[PDB]
Amino acid sequence: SGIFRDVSLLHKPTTQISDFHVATRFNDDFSRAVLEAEVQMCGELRDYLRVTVSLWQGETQVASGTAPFGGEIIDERGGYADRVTLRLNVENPKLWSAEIPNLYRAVVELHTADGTLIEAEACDVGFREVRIENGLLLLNGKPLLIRGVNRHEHHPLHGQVMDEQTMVQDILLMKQNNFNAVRCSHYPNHPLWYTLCDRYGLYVVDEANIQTHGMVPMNRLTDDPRWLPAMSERVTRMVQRDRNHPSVIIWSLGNESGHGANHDALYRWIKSVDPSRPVQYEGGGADTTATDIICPMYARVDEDQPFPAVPKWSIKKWLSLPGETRPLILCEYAHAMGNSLGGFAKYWQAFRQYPRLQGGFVWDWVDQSLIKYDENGNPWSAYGGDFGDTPNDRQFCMNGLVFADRTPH
Amino acid sequence: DEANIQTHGMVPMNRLTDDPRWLPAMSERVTRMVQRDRNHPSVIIWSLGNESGHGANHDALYRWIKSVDPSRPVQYEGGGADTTATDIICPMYARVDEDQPFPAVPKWSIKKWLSLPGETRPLILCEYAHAMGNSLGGFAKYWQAFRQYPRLQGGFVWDWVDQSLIKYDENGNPWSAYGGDFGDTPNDRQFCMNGLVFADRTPH
Ligand code: NA
Ligand code: NA
Ligand code: NA
Ligand code: NA
Repeated sequence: SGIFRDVSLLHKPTTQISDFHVATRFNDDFSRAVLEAEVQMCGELRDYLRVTVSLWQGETQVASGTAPFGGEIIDERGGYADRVTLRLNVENPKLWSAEIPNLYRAVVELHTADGTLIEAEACDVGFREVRIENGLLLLNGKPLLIRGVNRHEHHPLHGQVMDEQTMVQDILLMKQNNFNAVRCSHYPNHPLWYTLCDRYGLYVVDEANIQTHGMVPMNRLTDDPRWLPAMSERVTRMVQRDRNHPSVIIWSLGNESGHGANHDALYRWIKSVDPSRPVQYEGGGADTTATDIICPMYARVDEDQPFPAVPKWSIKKWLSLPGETRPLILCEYAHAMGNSLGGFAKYWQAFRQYPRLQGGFVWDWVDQSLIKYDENGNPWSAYGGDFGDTPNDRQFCMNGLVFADRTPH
Repeated sequence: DEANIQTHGMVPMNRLTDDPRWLPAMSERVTRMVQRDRNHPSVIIWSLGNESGHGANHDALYRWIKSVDPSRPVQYEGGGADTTATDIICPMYARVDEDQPFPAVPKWSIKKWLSLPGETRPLILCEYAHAMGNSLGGFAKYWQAFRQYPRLQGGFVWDWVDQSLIKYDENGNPWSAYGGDFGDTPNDRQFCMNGLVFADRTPH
């Protein structure tokens, strides 16, 4: 507990940019793109107010557009007087991917007609399309093979406080070991994480801070309409924050909270506000109406585990169940606890052979051990139960591919 | 129930079946079969023939049966076992786990075949487990997969009975004869004997 992320002060003008959304649409062979930027304002509307959106490739301006406020008519009562949408044509765009993280810079200027700047906001833009077609997750028209890992925010000394150096160290080690994807298990991350994933090139699953694993049954809160407000906030405010990051390719509704009606509602909310990213969620059997991707945890390659209500089928078998058409990407697989990763090769042989088996996220990146000091003041790695907490679950917090200090297993 | 159409020797295999000038002759082999056997409850599936590639004539005759008799699925293996002329993915000698990616007409692993992008059909092998001589090694592997995968709904072994004929030597004692023993040339050795039983119905 505590104040474990940054505290800051921000000064905005009274007349201000209050929100902006960046979209990139493409023609059939990705040789032409349109950058669409919706900008919202707060404060007093004046006829002399303007928004300029410029796009930059390094130091070279590729496009620019200016418009006064006033959106298109949307219903009987007119449109948004406090909004404007700018559209910029981009020929032969340099496309973003984990392989080549090509980035542009979009600059949003709020100003007056005479050219006096009020304020500016900006973001990194990655020209990429994410879609599921014919049962395959495609990035820029090509089927992904997810070499992923789950990564909690953990430091052996500072706990759940994250820093740039630790983040960069993780990304370098991940990419040096042929990972191209990360799952934010199980919450929105420190804001810098996404910036670094944009720039270094990693596919991100951004996950709402909703886990109710201790509930009996697991969906007791998530099927309760009285908990829909609280859950909606955890999903909506995540999307509102992170929607402009190119590295985020998939939204997740949370983790291990069963499957409730609130999941279906919030699944639809995201599909409505952001059609650019698939939505996934594992709860309630990994293949519910709240997920675009079959995303089981610890389903085996060839071996069925036919649990009541929530079976974990063989991943090869799961794909071809009567009526099933979706891609399968394990949200968690290959539990890396201690001397482990036995049978890891069996997954990858299956991933390569089966088009619709598109990889998964290893559990997990780093051991969640903390440093304690003995009678002599010497450091040692401590797990659950070493701090005096009871009931505890012993060494079950250490399931990482790297030690807490980032030394490889 | 399978139409009397096989053009396996053609190069390519669909040379006749894609030729509209052969549609009349092909149509009669399909239509007159349906007209004869359509009241038999034992017949659950119509087949358009065997090893004749995939031509436009198959598509037309597929549709003819569907219009005339909606009560039975239509299958056909030619042209890669999953063409627009078949309701059932019906390969011959597709293996359980091992892909055989031949150009144009691959024989995928049957488990893999089911979940190819956009694929939804049942898979039943029109021919599998070639029982030529000392054979049927790996038969258990098919049956384990059939039982595990709902949409793997079995197959038809090749085949029932050795196609050997009775010849008599100098003493008048009978012996089982195959291709080449009747002076026939060119012949293909003992490839006519792929049966689970001998010609006299004694089990292998
Ligand atoms: Na794959
Ligand atoms: Na754990
Ligand atoms: Na079956
Ligand atoms: Na034969």
